[PDB]
Amino acid sequence: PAPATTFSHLDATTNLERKLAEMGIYPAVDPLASTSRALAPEIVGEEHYQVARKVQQTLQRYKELQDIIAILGMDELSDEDKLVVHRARRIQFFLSQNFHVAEQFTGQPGSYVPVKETVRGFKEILEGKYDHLPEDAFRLVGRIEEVVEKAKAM
Amino acid sequence: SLRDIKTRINATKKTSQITKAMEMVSTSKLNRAEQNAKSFVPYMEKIQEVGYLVITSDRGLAGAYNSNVLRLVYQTIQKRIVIGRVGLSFFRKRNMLDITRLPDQPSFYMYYNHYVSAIQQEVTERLPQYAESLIYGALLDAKASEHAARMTAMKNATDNANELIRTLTLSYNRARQAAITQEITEIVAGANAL
Amino acid sequence: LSKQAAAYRELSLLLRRPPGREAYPGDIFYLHSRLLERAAKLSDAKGGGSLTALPFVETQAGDISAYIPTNVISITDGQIFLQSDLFFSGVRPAINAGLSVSRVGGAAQIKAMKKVAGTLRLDLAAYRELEAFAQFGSKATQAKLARGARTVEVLKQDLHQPIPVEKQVLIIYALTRGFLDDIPVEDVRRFEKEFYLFLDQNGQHLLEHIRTTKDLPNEDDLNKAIEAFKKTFV
Amino acid sequence: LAPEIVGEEHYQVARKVQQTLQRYKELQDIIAILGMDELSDEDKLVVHRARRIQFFLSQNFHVAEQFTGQPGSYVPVKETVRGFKEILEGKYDHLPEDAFRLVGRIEEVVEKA
Repeated sequence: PAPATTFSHLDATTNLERKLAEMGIYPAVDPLASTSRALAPEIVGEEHYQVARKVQQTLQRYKELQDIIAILGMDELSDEDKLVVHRARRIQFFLSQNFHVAEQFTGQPGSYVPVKETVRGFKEILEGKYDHLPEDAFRLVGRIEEVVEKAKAM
Repeated sequence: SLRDIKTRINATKKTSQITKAMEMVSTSKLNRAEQNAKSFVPYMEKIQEVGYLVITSDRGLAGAYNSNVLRLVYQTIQKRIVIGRVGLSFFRKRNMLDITRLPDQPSFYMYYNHYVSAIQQEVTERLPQYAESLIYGALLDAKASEHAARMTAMKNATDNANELIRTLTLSYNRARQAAITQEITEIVAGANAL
Repeated sequence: LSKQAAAYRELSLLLRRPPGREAYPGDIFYLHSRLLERAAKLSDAKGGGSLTALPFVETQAGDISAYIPTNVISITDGQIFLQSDLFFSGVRPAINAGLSVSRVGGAAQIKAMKKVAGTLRLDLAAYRELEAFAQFGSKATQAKLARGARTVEVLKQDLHQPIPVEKQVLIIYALTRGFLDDIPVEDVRRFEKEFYLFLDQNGQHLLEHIRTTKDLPNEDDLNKAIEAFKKTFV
Repeated sequence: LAPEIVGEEHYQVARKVQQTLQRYKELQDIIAILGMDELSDEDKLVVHRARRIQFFLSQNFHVAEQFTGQPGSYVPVKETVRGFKEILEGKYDHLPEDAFRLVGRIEEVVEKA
């Protein structure tokens, strides 16, 4: 009842799932249940809506396929279905960010990104430019330009 | 946790539906594969009238088709060429050509799962035209027995799901009833106190 | 409307009325009904008016078996449940054809709709149960799958573009007759609108006939607009 | 439905209906994906009899008149056993199955066919 009563007044809510806390991909914001009044064409524009909707829909689609994988196996599913996982893993990993106030817990100074680079980077990750970079390279990075460096580091 | 059993209920339901789908596609493909093999039988019969090989299924959920042949071939050789990726994996473990991923119903000693349609699979042990005819007949028999074994695997797999759902659903109603009873008991105790 | 209960809880608990199942006092059935029974189609002895109502109910993560939802289900002549995990699949508003039925339905329609909705169900009711498991295995069954995919694509709508009834029946007739399944899956959302723009420049006579007589026009003449469009679609 | 209540023959005829409808109820899944003609004689006879037990269920009623004009018919209880016993033996297998629709006596079924 307390969250149910609180949910009626917010204009934008971001939810945190302890599963994401245990996965080691911070912050723990779950994209599925996070919604806002700003996602309208007259406020964010058309360059925002299509990419956000595609990423949201892909992350919703992966949720049940990953559970099917837990029993049916890993190659019994078709290759086209496996591509959904192959790209959703990268999409979810790239959501992590190296913060500036977490320097005590991370030991790192962080990085900075503007919104233009965020929409731009998601467009590239859906474009297929980064299929061959390892997933673990996307953990706790900021601007997309850092990723190719971390792979260079590896 | 009631949410745990709820999520398990949905997951088991959807996995069982997927296994039922696997069952019906396997049944249809098995009928068509058996028809193909039967149509091929007369040509082997007429053409026949006029190192060890082991073959396995190409991916999982095949049941006991894979073990029963690899074990017997291995034993019969250490006592005194492989087709299939799990067959190559069985030699990646331990130590011992790798034609793989040929299309289903493929076109043109030996140890193989011999052909019968209903349930069972027999482990069996056995000039260019002669060799081609025997290897092709053997491979067709094995490919039919593979779909038969897959049919059986799905038919066994699709059953225990329903029992598991019914027992979790019963646990779900009992958890409900216990929760409501505890809640009302606390509420009425508070009301009586105040 | 569920917020009613909350207020009714608060005062009733402060007034020291005896609790109930989840502190809801048993008067809920009375309290709702004393309102919800007032909607009616009156007779000529008092007046030929009519009234309709759309109550709303809150639900926690789709637990339809809860107290208030099952309480309110009994009164109404139907149900439209909105399902959240489908809300992100693309269909909006998230109305599911499985859980929602109307007992009064089948009579309150223009006769143009009644002549066609049966085939729409003969595709959709099969798709909405078969797709979840039959989609993986790649003539009649795959044709059913593809047709159902195009139907569930064509039922979508963009944000706040209401359509008059006549264009609805025109597009439903276009879909069901089998003339629509050549447009590919992603372009359907464009097609359903460019048909709307085409019809006006083709003619108003069909639209006038449906407006006056509330009945499907001559099929031999109805098909001509579809035929002429398909010759020019891009 | 116990032999002490209904007699031996009516019990047998009532139970064997459920016994024989199960074959159709289970085989409908494989029938839905593959054709019938390639199956065994048992599946054929099961389909052949089940398509008539399936359609014999119907019966026109007296209230049906105001939307489908029919006189309305009745099934005698003593005659029901004779009728179902005769169908389940295959004495009426030669009649067209959909002709078995919406009527309450086998003799009228014979007349209609």
